[PDB]
Amino acid sequence: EMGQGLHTKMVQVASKALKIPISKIYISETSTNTVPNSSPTAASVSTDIYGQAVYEACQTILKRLEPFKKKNPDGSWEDWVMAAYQDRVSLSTTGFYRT
Amino acid sequence: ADELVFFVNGKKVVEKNADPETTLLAYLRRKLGLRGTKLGCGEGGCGACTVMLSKYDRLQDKIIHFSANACLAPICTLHHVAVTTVEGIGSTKTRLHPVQERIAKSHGSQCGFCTPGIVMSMYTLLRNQPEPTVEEIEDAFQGNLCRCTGYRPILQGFRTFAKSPSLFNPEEFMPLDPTQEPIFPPELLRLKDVPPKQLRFEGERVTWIQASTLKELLDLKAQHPEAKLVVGNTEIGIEMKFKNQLFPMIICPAWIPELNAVEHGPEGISFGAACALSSVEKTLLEAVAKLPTQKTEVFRGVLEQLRWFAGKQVKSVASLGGNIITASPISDLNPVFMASGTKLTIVSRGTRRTVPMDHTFFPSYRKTLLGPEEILLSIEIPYSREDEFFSAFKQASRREDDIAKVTCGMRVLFQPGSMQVKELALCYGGMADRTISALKTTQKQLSKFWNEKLLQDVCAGLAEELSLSPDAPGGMIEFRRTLTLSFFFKFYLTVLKKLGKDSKLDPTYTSATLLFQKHPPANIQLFQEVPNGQSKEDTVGRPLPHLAAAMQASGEAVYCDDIPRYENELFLRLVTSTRAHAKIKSIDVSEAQKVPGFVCFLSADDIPGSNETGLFNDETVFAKDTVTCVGHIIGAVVADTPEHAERAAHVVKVTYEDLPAIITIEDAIKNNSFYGSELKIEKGDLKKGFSEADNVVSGELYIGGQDHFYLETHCTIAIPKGEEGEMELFVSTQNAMKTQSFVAKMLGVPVNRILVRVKRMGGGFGGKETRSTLVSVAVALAAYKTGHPVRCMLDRNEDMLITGGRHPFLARYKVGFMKTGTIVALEVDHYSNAGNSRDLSHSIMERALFHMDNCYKIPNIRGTGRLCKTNLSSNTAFRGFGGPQALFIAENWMSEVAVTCGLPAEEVRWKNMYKEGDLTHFNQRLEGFSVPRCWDECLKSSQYYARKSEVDKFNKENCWKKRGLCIIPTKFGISFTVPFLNQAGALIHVYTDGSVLVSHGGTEMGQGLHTKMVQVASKALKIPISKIYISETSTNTVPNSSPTAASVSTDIYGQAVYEACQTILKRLEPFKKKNPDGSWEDWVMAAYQDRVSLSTTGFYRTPNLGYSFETNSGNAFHYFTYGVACSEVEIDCLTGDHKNLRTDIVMDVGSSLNPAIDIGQVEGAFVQGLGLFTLEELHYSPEGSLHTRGPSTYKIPAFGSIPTEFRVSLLRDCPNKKAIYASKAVGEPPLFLGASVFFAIKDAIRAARAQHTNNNTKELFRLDSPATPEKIRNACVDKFTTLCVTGAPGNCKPWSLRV
Amino acid sequence: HFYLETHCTIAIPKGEEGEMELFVSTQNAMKTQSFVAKMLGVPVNRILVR
Amino acid sequence: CDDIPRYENELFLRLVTSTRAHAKIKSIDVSEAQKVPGFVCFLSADDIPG
Ligand SMILES: Cc1cc2nc3c(=O)[nH]c(=O)nc-3n(C[C@H](O)[C@H](O)[C@H](O)COP(=O)(O)OP(=O)(O)OC[C@H]3O[C@@H](n4cnc5c(N)ncnc54)[C@H](O)[C@@H]3O)c2cc1C
Ligand SMILES: Nc1nc2c(c(=O)[nH]1)N[C@H]1C(S)=C(S)[C@@H](COP(=O)(O)O)O[C@H]1N2
Ligand SMILES: CC(C)(C)COc1ccc(-n2cc(C(=O)O)cn2)cc1C#N
Ligand code: MOS
Ligand code: MOS
Ligand code: FES
Ligand code: FES
Ligand SMILES: [Ca+2]
Ligand SMILES: [Ca+2]
Repeated sequence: EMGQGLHTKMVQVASKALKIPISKIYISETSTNTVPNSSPTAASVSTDIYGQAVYEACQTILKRLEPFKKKNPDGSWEDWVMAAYQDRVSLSTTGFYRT
Repeated sequence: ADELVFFVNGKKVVEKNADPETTLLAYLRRKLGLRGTKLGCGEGGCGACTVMLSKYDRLQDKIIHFSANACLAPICTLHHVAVTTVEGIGSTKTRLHPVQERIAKSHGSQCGFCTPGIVMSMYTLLRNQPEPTVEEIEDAFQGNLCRCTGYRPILQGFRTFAKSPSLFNPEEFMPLDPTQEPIFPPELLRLKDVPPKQLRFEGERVTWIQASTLKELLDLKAQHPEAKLVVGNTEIGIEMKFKNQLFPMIICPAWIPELNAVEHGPEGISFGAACALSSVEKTLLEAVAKLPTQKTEVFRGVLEQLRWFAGKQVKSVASLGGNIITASPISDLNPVFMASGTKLTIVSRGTRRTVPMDHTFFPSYRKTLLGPEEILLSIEIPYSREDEFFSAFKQASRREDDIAKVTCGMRVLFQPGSMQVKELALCYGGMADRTISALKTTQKQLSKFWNEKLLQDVCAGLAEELSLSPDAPGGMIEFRRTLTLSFFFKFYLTVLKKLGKDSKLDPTYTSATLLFQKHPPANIQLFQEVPNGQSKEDTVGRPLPHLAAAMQASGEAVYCDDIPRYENELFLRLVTSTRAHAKIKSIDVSEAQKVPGFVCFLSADDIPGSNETGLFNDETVFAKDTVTCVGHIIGAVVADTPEHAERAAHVVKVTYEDLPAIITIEDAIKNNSFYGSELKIEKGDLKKGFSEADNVVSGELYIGGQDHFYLETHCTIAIPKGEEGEMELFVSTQNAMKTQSFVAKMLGVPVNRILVRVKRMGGGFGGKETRSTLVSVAVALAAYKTGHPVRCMLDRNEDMLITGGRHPFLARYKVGFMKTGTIVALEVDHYSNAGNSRDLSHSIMERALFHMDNCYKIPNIRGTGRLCKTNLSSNTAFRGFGGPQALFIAENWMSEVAVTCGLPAEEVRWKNMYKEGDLTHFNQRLEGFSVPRCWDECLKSSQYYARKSEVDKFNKENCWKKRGLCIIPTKFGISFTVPFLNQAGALIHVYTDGSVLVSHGGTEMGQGLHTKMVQVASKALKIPISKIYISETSTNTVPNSSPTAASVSTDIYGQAVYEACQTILKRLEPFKKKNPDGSWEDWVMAAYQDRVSLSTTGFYRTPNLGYSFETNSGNAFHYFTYGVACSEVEIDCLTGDHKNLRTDIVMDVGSSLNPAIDIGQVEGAFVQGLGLFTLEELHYSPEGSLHTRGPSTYKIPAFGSIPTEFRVSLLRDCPNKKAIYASKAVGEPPLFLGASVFFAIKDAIRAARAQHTNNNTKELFRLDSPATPEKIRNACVDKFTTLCVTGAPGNCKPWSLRV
Repeated sequence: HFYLETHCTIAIPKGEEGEMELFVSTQNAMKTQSFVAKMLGVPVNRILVR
Repeated sequence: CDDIPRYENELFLRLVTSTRAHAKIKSIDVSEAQKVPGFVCFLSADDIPG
């Protein structure tokens, strides 16, 4: 983030893909021990590429949660997440994109 | 005066404003940035703060080197002294010193927190003696404690300095070359030619005067009689730090030549009052070697005591005058000086006098007959005369560095060439509020002869004269009275022997006159070599040393408090309850606010989110309205320095209104105070089982608790960012996930705002599985409220009081069996003391019930469990998690079954043992049950049967010493009792240079988890470990991690890492095929160039788990880890002390991923178990206040506590298809094997009772854990225990008695 | 460029295995990481850029 | 970046740069710099380990 609002846009994207309020999503920083071998933030394509990587990661999360959603349709995002955790389903994933 | 000048690692330090209260440890860590030296207790008993001191000794015209505890050394005593710390002898950045290389390569370092201190103790020895003997090496560590290793590897590695594959190769060790050691600072050698001058140092509250001459000292004392003298500061330091004392003016007379002079006169040897105990010891040793035996009786007595006096660090700084004048009731020297009439030369300005020490020198508690203006100048220890004999004995809880329970000096002078008493002096410590003489008793023997009648008369006299009220401080009334008589008996027999000329005494009584004698050590480790064709780069199965061992030996390894503080970082001190149960009527901070640097007092009302915390929302972050245990956290003080925070907190005034309290398990049962309902496992037909039984035995058993005593106490640093409630914390914890959620809950912010980072812990053992949050959440609140980073590291006494420990257990059992020894029925009701919150107590009781069978098949069985809710700090997880307690109870009744049946214990155990395929009491099938193999191999390698004969023979030839032998098996169910916690995640990144960064949910606490994970990743990826790295554990790399516990970390994280590696290999495949002859680096860059992600997660879930106590069905565990241990001991039937002669262990860890680490886990766990069952004991007042809050009173195993012959073998060819690379969890399983020592002891006790107690070969006497010297001695009932009695002795016989 | 905030770096040496953690005002954490590792002569996995 | 608090032992660096467009460095003298209070050290090419 250098003022262009990249993190803001990524939160907006993650919120739309996950179908939950932005209030439940947060981006703290950029670090080499979380996402390695990153290209420099430049060429105006950050929203383009990271937005896609965030989208994919979000899709993987939704897939892992689906069984629990279908199992409890009227529940909340919180219920599904806790159910998945207790059913020992990973709630962590990577996302990647290539133009 | 003002300027303090000294050197640290060759570098000159000029302190223009030295504060007398500043210790060397604080100065090193906070002012010089040398954090290699650690704080482990602050009371001189752990040696974690050990450093070396060097100085030019004018009286000897020589450079002397000695060790010292930096936590008790005032920097003001160091003018012109050269300090050497761990960083001063070597490092991984430059080159490791041989001492550091050997402890690292020999696997003598696990968590590493004690390593620098032990490194410096060894280093100091070598600077004094480059070629030490094995005995000198062991003795160098009388003052160093290690909780992880079991000590064996440290001693075995250092033993190379003296004069099946192997865990290490001595041949690769760099030789020691003293010519390459750092030189003594040239500048200091110049200053030696400059006559000393009086110095004055001014601190915040204290004024220190370093007196240079005797005249100055005397003038100062005349002008300031109240001024406290300080030499070693091993008493004053304790008084200032722990006793809320403050001495505004101190005078250090250490430099004065008359106070350091040694003179050999016609009547004895004189020592200046400032002489260190180590100097006295050296001088006396030389005297004993040069003078006739008949003249060194007293010297010999002094040496015997000095042998068990603290450790090398304390003895090298502790002065003679300090011990005599402190006049503590338990001084080990005053009884000797008093009994021998040691001459004391006392002086003041214008006056001089010499008086022999007698019973009058100590008027009352902590007082001597010195005038306020007088000082002790010198002491003359007398030569013994003809017909004069002396003895000195000491008995405590642990042999090394312990406080005397009873200590004595005894002298007898006979008429020329006769056995007729002319003079008799029996002086004791630990039997009153001062050193005393049994005058009334001894006076009656003058002119009497040394015979049986005298022995009887003296014992009855002592029993009457040295009485103790039931409320005597320190308790153990029966044990102490028995020691007073027992010591005399030993003296009596010793004198008969000495009178016997020799230049008779019943042969079976001789050993009673022998002083403790060390036996040569012998260690053997057997393990399996890896397959002949295995690549050198594949380290799985190899004894690869802990990856951080070298940095831990060099003091470069960073632990929480070692992290530098921000310039605006504040300190937090917890304010805790002093009442067990009461209402908080009011809190006054008026006084605290006056302390300099005070920032604020925080309490429940300051919490922005919720004050409800704990695993079961059972607790408060800060007490509200009421306190429920001594130590209950009420609030916290934040200040600019740790000292100011402590002083301010100490003056916070809380007004209470006591409420009825429930402390003990007995109290809880009586008041029906439990957490939840009864837990129970029942199988078979009990009613029927007891009906078929030939014999039935029922009883009660108790096992005391245990303090984790991780060398590094709890610690947290909280950094508030000031944005969106963000906070980053550095914490010494095994549970980053709960730390994160608990902090977020208290703050009232989303969990995604909190980052918890764990580098490593200097020990955890379960004590950091949950209780670390008590500090973390408090520190987080302080950071939130102030907006400043804040930190808090607990002092040992705070830690032991507040954080909880192992659960004490009370058991009521009833077992039915056949004359053959076969068990047919068993009922066991368990009760644990859980404390003021649930925490992990329920799961712990679950695991206990899961192991009430140990390795025996019981057709009909019923086990219940209840958690007692009491007003004591909440107890938690401790290596074993309830298993050790249940296993101990099991073995106890199993030992009673054998005795009752009159059959060999091992025979009875073997026939009741499970067999391959059997189902446990909770109905899980036992597949790959290896106990039989471990059992047979152990019996064989330990030569059990042959030694069983040696033991019997020894017992026939010895009346006051007995030996015991016992072989015990064990099985431990592997997996968290909570099914969903058996999950693990990993995150792996491969950078463009090919280097790999691995991250996983597990934390390092010294068990070598990261090392094993690196070994795993290296094998899976087929690349050298040199290209893989694990930096830390963090909640933003791997989320929702289970705590590093249940011994399954290697199992689950190994699988998660393995999976992540497979994904990486899959992605690199295309490029490997395109360029087959390329390097790992080539393929990685090609992948990157082709835009293939080199980052991935890994995850694992332990399959088919889920037991139910309702239906007694479902798999509780994934598999079991097994082992067997045989231990032999020797007990002193007269004192309670004992030797761990030999232990042989056969453990099944499947195909070990790293035999060095696993053997280390076996030895380490075994020693902690040994501690639990035989040495460690926590004492509480009736009102629930913990008495034992430091190493001085809580005795964990010491270097000298381990079995002299220590053999460990890893079962060969026993792969475990249930875990990563066929390995097995090893963390907790071996701990219970420590019970083999407990039962060997009970075996020895039975031999002693058969000798002097009853004749009933089937008698079943109760022996609770821990089997301490008190319990061992009291159990050895004899004419001495009988004379002392305890309640209504020969004193009160009832008027009538039913016929 | 005249970015209101000029170039800035904070480097924290850990003292273990060449480890270093840096807080940097940069659009290129990757090159910052490799360049620092290259200068120091340590593997890239030892350097953390935030 | 600079708003991040400094550690109590945190030091400060100031770059020493060329005042010439193209030239040979004949010699560097820090004798005067060493006199400034708080001076810790001057770093140059030879100090680079990698
Ligand atoms: C870990 C540890 C283990 C210990 N173990 C033992 C033990 O096993 N047995 C035992 O008996 N003690 C033990 N101690 C107590 C202590 O080490 C001894 O009492 C020691 O000799 C104290 O001497 P010091 O020089 O450090 O005294 P300091 O603390 O420097 O002084 C003690 C007192 O003596 C006075 N004093 C000193 N010199 C003179 C003098 N010349 N004239 C008049 N007054 C003087 C002081 O004013 C002060 O009251 C232990 C202490 C620690 C910290
Ligand atoms: N040196 C050391 N070893 C240790 C500990 C420790 O704190 N220090 N904790 C123990 C406990 S209580 C457990 S549950 C495990 C955790 O490790 P693991 O699952 O990786 O084997 O190691 C054991 N071994
Ligand atoms: C209800 C809730 C999940 C909070 C309980 O939390 C726990 C319950 C049991 C255990 N635990 C089972 C073993 C063992 O079986 O060895 C060791 N630890 C850990 C936690 C944690 N954190
Ligand atoms: O690509 Mo923009 O950083 S010129
Ligand atoms: O599971 Mo260990 O932390 S008692
Ligand atoms: S911290 Fe100094 S002896 Fe423990
Ligand atoms: S290695 Fe010694 S206490 Fe941990
Ligand atoms: Ca604890
Ligand atoms: Ca509890």
